Amino acid sequence: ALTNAQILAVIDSWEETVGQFPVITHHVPLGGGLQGTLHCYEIPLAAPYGVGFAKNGPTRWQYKRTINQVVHRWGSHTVPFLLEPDNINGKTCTASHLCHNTRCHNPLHLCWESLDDNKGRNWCPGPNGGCVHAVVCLRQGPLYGPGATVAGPQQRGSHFVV
Amino acid sequence: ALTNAQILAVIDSWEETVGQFPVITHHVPLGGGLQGTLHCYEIPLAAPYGVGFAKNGPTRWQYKRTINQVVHRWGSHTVPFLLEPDNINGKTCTASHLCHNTRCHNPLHLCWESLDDNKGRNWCPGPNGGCVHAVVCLRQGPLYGPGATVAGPQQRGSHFVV
DNA sequence: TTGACTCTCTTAA
DNA sequence: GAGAGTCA
DNA sequence: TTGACTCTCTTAA
DNA sequence: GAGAGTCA
Ligand SMILES: [Mn+2]
Ligand SMILES: [Mn+2]
Ligand SMILES: [Zn+2]
Ligand SMILES: [Zn+2]
Ligand SMILES: [Zn+2]
Ligand SMILES: [Zn+2]
Repeated sequence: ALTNAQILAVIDSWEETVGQFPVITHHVPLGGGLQGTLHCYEIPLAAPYGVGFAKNGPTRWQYKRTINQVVHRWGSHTVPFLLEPDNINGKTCTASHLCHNTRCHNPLHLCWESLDDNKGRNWCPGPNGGCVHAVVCLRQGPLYGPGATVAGPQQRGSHFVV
Repeated sequence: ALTNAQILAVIDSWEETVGQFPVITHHVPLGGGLQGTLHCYEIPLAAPYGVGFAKNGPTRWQYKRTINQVVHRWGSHTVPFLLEPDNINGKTCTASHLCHNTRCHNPLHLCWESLDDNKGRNWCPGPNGGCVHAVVCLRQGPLYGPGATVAGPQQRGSHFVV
């Protein structure tokens, strides 16, 4: 199996390639009526994507390296976390975009957490709006807000109490 | 069935049957260090469930009625909303548990909203902790909190900025 | 060894 | 969070 | 007509 | 949010 040195070499090659991705400046809500700036390193929309990268789904990619004649492959956003525990509280760790921009591979925009923690960031009020995530959000979640509920709780008769 | 009268009759028979489900009291976090009380009307764990009800999944049920000699069937939590639009902004409307208790069929604990709005209530701080849902939450979402993130944003080299 | 495609799977609403 | 079919 | 089961599907992380 | 196969 791959040694610590070899894993570090994979992480270094990945950072070197992703660093050359187009860097896109995005203005984003931080919460509390404030605006901030994130710099996303975005994988191209179509091939070629960069050395070692290939698209396996509409917004899914993989990173591949061949070491000592053995092909190794990882989810494209998982590479920064190859030296980290891969589960916690009995839940699989997932790459989680703090910038909510799937094409971005900036490791400063990623964290490594359960799928539930990951999803929940979609509704976070943001780092200036009351975020309580221990690994703080970089921005207000895209789905934060009052929502668009069509109908609320209601009854026709008198069979129920809240 | 097609007629408003037939729909109201479906809603009324559904409410009468559900009104006979056992009422279970649940004490719940509201946010802000406060606690409240909900009264859930819980479908039985095993057959028989009640007139018109049958289980199609571990925590999925359907309500069925014969109208004009034809069988009509609905997801068991959708019946209160049969007179409401079934989509919003091009997204399917879903029955959404404000009590986060799938067996509960209390319509005073249900709303009708997109799957995204529905999911997002899992992380809401709650009605006394800052909920901004226009149709207000009845409790703090069960997944609200700091999370259990294993690793935060990081880079080995100097190629990235936030 | 490498790129560019292909397929199906996980989770919890 | 859903829809629909098989049996009795 | 009603009940009690079976199966697969949707969505967006 | 994932893993793995095929072909050249
Ligand atoms: Mn995410
Ligand atoms: Mn829900
Ligand atoms: Zn980014
Ligand atoms: Zn947050
Ligand atoms: Zn309830
Ligand atoms: Zn809320």
